[PDB]
Amino acid sequence: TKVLVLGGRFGALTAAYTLKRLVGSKADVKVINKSRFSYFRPALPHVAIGVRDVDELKVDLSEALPEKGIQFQEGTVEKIDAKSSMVYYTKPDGSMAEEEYDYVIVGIGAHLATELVKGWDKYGYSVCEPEFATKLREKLESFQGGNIAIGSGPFYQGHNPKPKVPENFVPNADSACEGPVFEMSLMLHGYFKKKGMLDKVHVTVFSPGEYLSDLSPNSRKAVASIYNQLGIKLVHNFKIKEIREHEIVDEKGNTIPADITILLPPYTGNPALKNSTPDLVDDGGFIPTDLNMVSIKYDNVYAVGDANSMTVPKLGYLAVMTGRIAAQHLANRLGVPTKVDKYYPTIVCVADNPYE
Amino acid sequence: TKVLVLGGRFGALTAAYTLKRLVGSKADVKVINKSRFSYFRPALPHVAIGVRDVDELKVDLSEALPEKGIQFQEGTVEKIDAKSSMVYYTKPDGSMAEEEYDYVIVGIGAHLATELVKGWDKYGYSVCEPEFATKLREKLESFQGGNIAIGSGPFYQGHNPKPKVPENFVPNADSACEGPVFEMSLMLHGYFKKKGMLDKVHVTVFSPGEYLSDLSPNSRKAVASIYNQLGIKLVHNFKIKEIREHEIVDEKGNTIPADITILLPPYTGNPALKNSTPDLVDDGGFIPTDLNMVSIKYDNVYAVGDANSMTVPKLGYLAVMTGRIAAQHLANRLGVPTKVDKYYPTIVCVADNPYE
Ligand SMILES: *Cc1cc2c(cc1C)nc1c(=O)[nH]c(=O)nc-1n2C[C@H](O)[C@H](O)[C@H](O)COP(=O)(O)OP(=O)(O)OC[C@H]1O[C@@H](n2cnc3c(N)ncnc32)[C@H](O)[C@@H]1O
Ligand SMILES: *Cc1cc2c(cc1C)nc1c(=O)[nH]c(=O)nc-1n2C[C@H](O)[C@H](O)[C@H](O)COP(=O)(O)OP(=O)(O)OC[C@H]1O[C@@H](n2cnc3c(N)ncnc32)[C@H](O)[C@@H]1O
Repeated sequence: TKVLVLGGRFGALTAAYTLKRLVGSKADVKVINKSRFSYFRPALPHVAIGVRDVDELKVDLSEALPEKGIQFQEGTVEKIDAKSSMVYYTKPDGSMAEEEYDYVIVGIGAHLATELVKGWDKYGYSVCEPEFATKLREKLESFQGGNIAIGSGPFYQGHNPKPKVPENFVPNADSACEGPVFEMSLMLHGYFKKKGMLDKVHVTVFSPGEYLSDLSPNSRKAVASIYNQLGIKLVHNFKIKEIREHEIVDEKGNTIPADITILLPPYTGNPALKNSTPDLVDDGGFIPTDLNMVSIKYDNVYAVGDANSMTVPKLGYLAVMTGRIAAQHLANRLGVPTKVDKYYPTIVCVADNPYE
Repeated sequence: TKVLVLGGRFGALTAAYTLKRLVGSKADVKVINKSRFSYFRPALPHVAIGVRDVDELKVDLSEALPEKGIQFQEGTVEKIDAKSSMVYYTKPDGSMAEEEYDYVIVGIGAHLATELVKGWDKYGYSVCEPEFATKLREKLESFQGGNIAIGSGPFYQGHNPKPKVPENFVPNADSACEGPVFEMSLMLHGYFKKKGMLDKVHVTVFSPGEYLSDLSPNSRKAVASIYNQLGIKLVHNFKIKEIREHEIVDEKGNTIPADITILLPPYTGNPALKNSTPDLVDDGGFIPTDLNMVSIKYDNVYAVGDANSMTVPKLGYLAVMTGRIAAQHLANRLGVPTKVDKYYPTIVCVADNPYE
């Protein structure tokens, strides 16, 4: 039995390791990732005064994986042909390979559509880009004063076909990961407060839809009250279209002053999935599955983490959860009786609570 | 300067210790508590198979306090005369005393109105009573099968006068502490599942109002979906009036089958506060204050924790937060310049998230 695991982070690594440990030699587990190394840092930076806390885990998939009985091949997936059970990918040398599988576990995540933001190239500061968070660190340090805009881009969620899960297990969100925006807004305030710059710095928070939609209206009004107290402005229904040197523009031509723009780019499906068997994916480019992580159309395709339709918000712990379930269910299929954990929707993002 | 601190738990102890450490000899800090000992266990029990995890902190206020420069007097407060700045209390020997204060910090919490529940005496199982949680442990162990009802009583929240705080800082809730209900329902399911009793045991969860009101409607529907998957019934708008041997009755005559009733009693104001200077307290029996924890009517009265109007939900960490703010603000008043922390509403209970 040959099992291909696509990607190299939360969803992929969890599924690979979990699967190999469960079935051992009953299957060949091979991982295909677009890069040799996978990095794991802290979600949000440590904006402290004169104190920079570096902390990253750097995994070499080529050495870390074989060490566990898992083969590794570096390559960029271009599409999956679910009908013939083939994965097409470009190898480092530029050559195009097409390999077949008995089972595939898709963990290549989603896509941060920075390309949908005019001026991102020249003026953007991303919170989700590796060392892009270093460029921000420096700018925030040398900042004399002015306007700061922090927020996220729209979530191009897919809707059809629908995952085969219980009702209300998948929320509809305008933003894929909004919690980090709240936390960062509070941090930026504390940082500038410690520098006696509250009067020189003006923070605006923007949301593609209603801010923190998992909360009740009162809880949302309460968050708005905190912002008001802290001197933070809130702009709802602002779908970013462009970033200029001193302002940001939405889809309707409206503007927000911003000398520094901190953006969580819009989320769209992974291009490789958009270019796969049309009926494997929904209209967003995500793979709808059942509670066992098995595609609703192809019984030998598993989707984990961000790549799966049901993971809303797009959380790393849901990635780990899904990666584990996919591996347990498959193990049972390969003749190794295993308990398959039950999937749960998150209900609410704990970062909504300021005491967190 | 004489500072009386009423009560002996989260709010009181935090304020006393914080105050004494900040002002030292600049003031006499005396604590008056209805008991000599204060116990601190874990919020929710550990219902494991064959594994009972005992873990409690037992504080002897008479020895622990003096050791920190804080005097201690055991007595049950009967009322506070804010006009004359007197605290009336009954001593253990039955005698009545009254001491004048320059400042008072009220940390006597609220009241669990079990008396409002007919049959509580003979058939109730409380989650908030010390060793009452031991009586439940045994019953749940010897349970052969049947119906279990778990939920909370209504919250008799006060509304006027209103705390002097920013808009939306105080939510209106039908339940004072509902999160523990969700967690316990999930635990009970896991416990009976491990005993292969899911078919023999039927759990119903009841709410005085909506069910986790800090969440959006979808998030609430999602929690309802989880219950449906787990075979747990949910009954909204059920304000408990009576407990019989095999069922519970609400205020409208409706019933829920229950051979075991696990209830978080209704919350009402502390009787001693209901019997105090009428204009010190709101219509619920709680003390409305500003963000510094100072009463809106008497500038030398502080309210912390559950006793304060703004603490909704009624959380121990909000008690600690308020206890600390009251102490810092007072210290400044006593000539010891101190930073006064900013109070924040909780926004959402993290227990709403099943992955928590
Ligand atoms: C951006 C962010 C995310 C976040 C967060 C804060 C920020 C700023 N805070 C979080 C938190 O507090 N708690 C939590 O649980 N999650 C939090 N998140 C989200 C987390 O980053 C994501 O949910 C998580 O990373 C999802 O993991 P998944 O494993 O599903 O996906 P991924 O990390 O994007 O990894 C993708 C892997 O696939 C490889 N890849 C991508 N495309 C290809 C192609 N074409 N071919 C081959 N491999 C591919 C990537 O290289 C990567 O290895
Ligand atoms: C019941 C409960 C509470 C709870 C929880 C789960 C359960 C089942 N889980 C929590 C959680 O996960 N996180 C959290 O932060 N809080 C949680 N809670 C709530 C917590 O129990 C309360 O919010 C907290 O106890 C509030 O503390 P506070 O100090 O404000 O009040 P208190 O603990 O009731 O203490 C009252 C003290 O005052 C004395 N007292 C009472 N009446 C008198 C009179 N008349 N005279 C003198 N002293 C009096 C009491 O003896 C006690 O010392």
